[PDB]
Amino acid sequence: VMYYGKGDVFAYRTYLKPLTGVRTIPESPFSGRDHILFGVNVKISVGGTKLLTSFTKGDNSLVVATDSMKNFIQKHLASYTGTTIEGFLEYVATSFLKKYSHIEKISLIGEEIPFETTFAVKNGNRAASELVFKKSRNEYATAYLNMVRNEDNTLNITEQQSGLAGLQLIKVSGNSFVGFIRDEYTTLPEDSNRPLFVYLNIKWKYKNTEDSFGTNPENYVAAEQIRDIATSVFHETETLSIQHLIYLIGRRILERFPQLQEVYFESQNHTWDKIGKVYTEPRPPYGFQCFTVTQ
Amino acid sequence: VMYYGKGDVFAYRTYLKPLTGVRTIPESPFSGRDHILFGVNVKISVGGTKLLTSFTKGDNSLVVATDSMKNFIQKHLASYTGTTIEGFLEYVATSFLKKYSHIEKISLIGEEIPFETTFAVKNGNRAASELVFKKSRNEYATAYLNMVRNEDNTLNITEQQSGLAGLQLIKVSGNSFVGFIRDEYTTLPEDSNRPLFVYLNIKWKYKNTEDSFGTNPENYVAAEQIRDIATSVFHETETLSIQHLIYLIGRRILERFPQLQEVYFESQNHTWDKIGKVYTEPRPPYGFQCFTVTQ
Amino acid sequence: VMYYGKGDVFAYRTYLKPLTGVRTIPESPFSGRDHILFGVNVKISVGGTKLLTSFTKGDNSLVVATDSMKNFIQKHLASYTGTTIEGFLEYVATSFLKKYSHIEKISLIGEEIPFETTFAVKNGNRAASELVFKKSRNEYATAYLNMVRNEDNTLNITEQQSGLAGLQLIKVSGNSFVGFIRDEYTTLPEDSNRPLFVYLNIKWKYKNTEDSFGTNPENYVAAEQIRDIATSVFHETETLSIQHLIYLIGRRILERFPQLQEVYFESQNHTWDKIEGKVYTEPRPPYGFQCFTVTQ
Amino acid sequence: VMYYGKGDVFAYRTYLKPLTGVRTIPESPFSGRDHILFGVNVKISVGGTKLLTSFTKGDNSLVVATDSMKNFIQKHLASYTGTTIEGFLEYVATSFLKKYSHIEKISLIGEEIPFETTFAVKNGNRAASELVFKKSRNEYATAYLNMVRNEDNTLNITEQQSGLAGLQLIKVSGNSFVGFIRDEYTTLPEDSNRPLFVYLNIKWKYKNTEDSFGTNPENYVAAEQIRDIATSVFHETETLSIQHLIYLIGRRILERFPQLQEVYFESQNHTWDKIEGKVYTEPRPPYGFQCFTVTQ
Ligand SMILES: O=c1[nH]c(=O)c2nn[nH]c2[nH]1
Ligand SMILES: O=c1[nH]c(=O)c2nn[nH]c2[nH]1
Ligand SMILES: O=c1[nH]c(=O)c2nn[nH]c2[nH]1
Ligand SMILES: O=c1[nH]c(=O)c2nn[nH]c2[nH]1
Ligand SMILES: [Cl-]
Ligand SMILES: [Cl-]
Repeated sequence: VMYYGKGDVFAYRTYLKPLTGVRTIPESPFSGRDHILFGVNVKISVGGTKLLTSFTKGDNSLVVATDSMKNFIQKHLASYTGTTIEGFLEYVATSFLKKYSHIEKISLIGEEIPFETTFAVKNGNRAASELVFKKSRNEYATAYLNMVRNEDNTLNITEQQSGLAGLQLIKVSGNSFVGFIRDEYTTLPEDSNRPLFVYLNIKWKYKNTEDSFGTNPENYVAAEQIRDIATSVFHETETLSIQHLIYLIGRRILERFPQLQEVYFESQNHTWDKIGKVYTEPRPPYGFQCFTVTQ
Repeated sequence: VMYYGKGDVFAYRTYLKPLTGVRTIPESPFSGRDHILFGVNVKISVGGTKLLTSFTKGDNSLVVATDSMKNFIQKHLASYTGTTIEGFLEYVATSFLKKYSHIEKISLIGEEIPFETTFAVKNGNRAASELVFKKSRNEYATAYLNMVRNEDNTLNITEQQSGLAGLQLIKVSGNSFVGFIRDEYTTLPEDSNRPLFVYLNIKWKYKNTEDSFGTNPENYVAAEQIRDIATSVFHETETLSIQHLIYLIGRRILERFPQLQEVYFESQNHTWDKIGKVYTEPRPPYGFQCFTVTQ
Repeated sequence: VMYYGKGDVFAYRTYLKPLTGVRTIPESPFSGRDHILFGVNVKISVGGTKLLTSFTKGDNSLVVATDSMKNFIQKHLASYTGTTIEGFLEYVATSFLKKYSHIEKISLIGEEIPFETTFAVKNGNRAASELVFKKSRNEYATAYLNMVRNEDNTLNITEQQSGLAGLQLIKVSGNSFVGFIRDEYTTLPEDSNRPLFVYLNIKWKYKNTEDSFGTNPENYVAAEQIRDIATSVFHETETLSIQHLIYLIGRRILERFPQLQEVYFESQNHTWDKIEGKVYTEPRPPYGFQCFTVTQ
Repeated sequence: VMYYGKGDVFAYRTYLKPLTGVRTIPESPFSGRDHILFGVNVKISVGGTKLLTSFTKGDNSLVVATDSMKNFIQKHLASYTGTTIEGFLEYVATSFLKKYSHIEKISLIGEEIPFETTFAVKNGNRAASELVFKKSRNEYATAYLNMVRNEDNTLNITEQQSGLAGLQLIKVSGNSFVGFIRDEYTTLPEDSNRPLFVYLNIKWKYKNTEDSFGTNPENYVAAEQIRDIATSVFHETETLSIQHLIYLIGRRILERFPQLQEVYFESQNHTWDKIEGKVYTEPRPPYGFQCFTVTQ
């Protein structure tokens, strides 16, 4: 392994070009983003054989300072004319490889810093403020991109992946976990009606990477919509396990978004212990599942 | 100082009696709580001269186990027939002092564990789910109560305080900070248009402690409403400082809720550094303000 | 209430004057501090009735910017010629009130950012490095000070307290918790041999605030020595509860340090649940706690 | 992908067999582990094509409950008779695949929960306590193992890696960063004497996985020794960058431990900003990082 970079590059841009014309779906009201406030936390990693001597000899001749990568990212957010994190990452990746010809590969993560609307009384009635927003520490969209320079000097995206992270859902009834292996190590009672509490990270890949950029918004898959699919399917389903639930969420996502190639899940179980029904937090050990549905 | 207790007593109650009939205000749509899911994190502290020898002699004869206080709280959430955290704390405080006659004083904190509604498609249309909720790591209501046993053996609430914690608001324009002292220690530039980013903890006290309990919902002050007042006033105000803003929020709260005696603010400044306008996270040091408005 | 200030003012100073000349105790080998690296996190709060219109009218004429307070703290750490956080707080407080005559009161917290020594081989032997240090996220020393300006423009310290925070101690055996109330709310079993795990925050107050500054270091009480007393007493004691333990720790402290007026304890219970060798695991979140003062 | 498992399986064992008989190096006084208290946080992942219908049809017939995996881990810590996290992981992995024949692969992480010794006075002298320990939130040792079941029901380790995580080192002087690219994106000034502060995660892989278990302890590589090498090399070196430093640390490691095949580094830059004595303060959040492997 040989690479280096800069993490936690927070950047806040006001009045980015709004995202409009997004194809809606029955599970979600989402149609676009106003982009009055556009926050993203970026991580950049770059590699290339010519970086070797910066490690082996302490030769900094070919080192773009990691501090300079932060400048690069933040300046490019100022000049980005697109409408999505995915497109911003492509802009950064392309501009960076174009600028630094000794770099063979660049990997980017972009994590949304989400802000929610708030109420203000405008003259006489409540409405959404166009100035005051609430910082949310809940779920947030993500994006990932890897781009390489080929031997013929062309630039190629080798990997792209969008996601929703930090979604925490509890369904008070309509969940079971029964029929699992009962042997010498099994002390968990069967439960025909548990308040299943799951953390979800959902990530998707497009059949055609262009669709991720939002240029044709009709083909863009929004994390807001993925969220509302997850909650909708959770509501509709008499779950039989987390495994069972996330497969059904995945199938619905692929059905709603045929331009997607796959959906990947990282789930955790945080179901409370039962002790009017009252519950309490469990001990720290948490179950998890990881699973890919493909189109 | 001599007291002891139990903290992080999480308790989750389903289908608590709903809170209804709350007097509304122009800044907020709030009218009640469905209480399908009622989460609270409780801290209990108890004191009394008769506890001395548990410290000085290792005599546990008069020690209610802190583990038993957790049981006490969680069982009482199961039997609570009221509608607010404030009333739940009074129920716990009264029942505890009634049960343990060697305890002279009890202090309680109750912190809401908030859950937000989610979308589910019911047959054909999107609607709020009655089963699936989203755990929120954003702002949350709080409550505080101190109750003592008097020499004549009556029980008296000596202190009560409700609050909203963890509110994080950023207003992209319409804020200034100018005219402050410029001397040998001053390097901050004046700013006539900054994206003021403030954290708020807002706490209020009632003229009549009965109003906090929600028995007559007409007199109850909801944290949801305090929130929407704060965002509304933030929107309306060309702020001149955080100090200036929180005074104006306080005045509005007292005007809307004449049954309140005071409002107390704990604010922090997290305004981003400026570097299309792009900003970034500042260094760690944060300003703060603390201030009480009284009716 | 009315005050404002600045928090999380981290400041790292190199080559502060060493602390030496301290008085030893049986429980502790502590003999001083090198101060190659002296890290402190500072929080400052100021008050004064002349600040009212900064709230009520948005008038910043008498506002020291909280950004300026950060500059003030860090610049005074560069010029500080003493040897303790406690003395540093007094330096900042007195300088600040002298500088800003409309401020009537100032409160300061300083929390050590501790660093530990590391090994290095040089000139044929291994020894502690004078250059490379390890940042510790374990326990740390604390200091608190409040100072007011009187009507006649004199300044007075009105409260001072030192401390040790974040001490996390587990004793594997030699602890019991029995004989507590067993009623309808009791499911905890009696346990004659538990592996008591306590978090400890220990704070002390001096009879004479001057002893806190280090200027006559033989009268200073070091957080390192307080830690060592805590661990020794825990080892020595067949504990009957955390309450029992902390009273005993506080008595030894006031016995070892007759210049102290009182010691205050904030303890939390984080004892593991028991599940061949003995194995334990982390408990559910709810934690017991105790708060208790021992006085001379 | 398809797998499921259990994380944050904390487990604390008393009086595990001591680790002794290890081979020393100049950089480190490490000579073994007492194991009065042996804490580990374990994460387990399992896979197998026979798990598909648990996802696609909600059929739990072949689901080992993740709750049961936690029980499995903790019970095997009680019966484990070895001396390392690495050997413990192999014990759990082999037992689990033997128990559950439909599982084809298992991956395990174990992270040390470290505890430090404390002082206590007894029988007329002060010495380290055999009962009271201090929980450390600083660096800790790690271990990773993956094991698969072959078609013929044999089991094989397919990957093994040990490590040290959370090492936080600041060197106050004797570090430079100069000569990097200065273009339109460069605002960082050249600095010939900076107080380099690095976070280090160091992982190593053995030529022979058996050497990782402790069974012949003279061939074991201890995280404690790796730490000491890291700090020594940092002290010794006039660093020209973090990149420069970590390559040098990795070469010394592979020189000291010829039984290692490779060492891998994850470093982060957390160097303070400079603001009488020298004073520094915490930087803005963005942090540089490096990832690099040195091989024999
Ligand atoms: O949904 C679940 N899947 C599992 O594998 C499991 N194991 N314990 N509880 C569980 N719940
Ligand atoms: O609103 C503010 N109040 C203050 O006191 C201050 N100081 N720096 N920035 C500030 N902003
Ligand atoms: O030391 C203890 N004190 C207590 O009050 C207590 N309550 N439960 N366990 C306890 N342990
Ligand atoms: O050691 C360093 N390596 C780097 O790549 C770098 N970039 N900015 N500062 C740096 N320091
Ligand atoms: Cl001594
Ligand atoms: Cl040696």
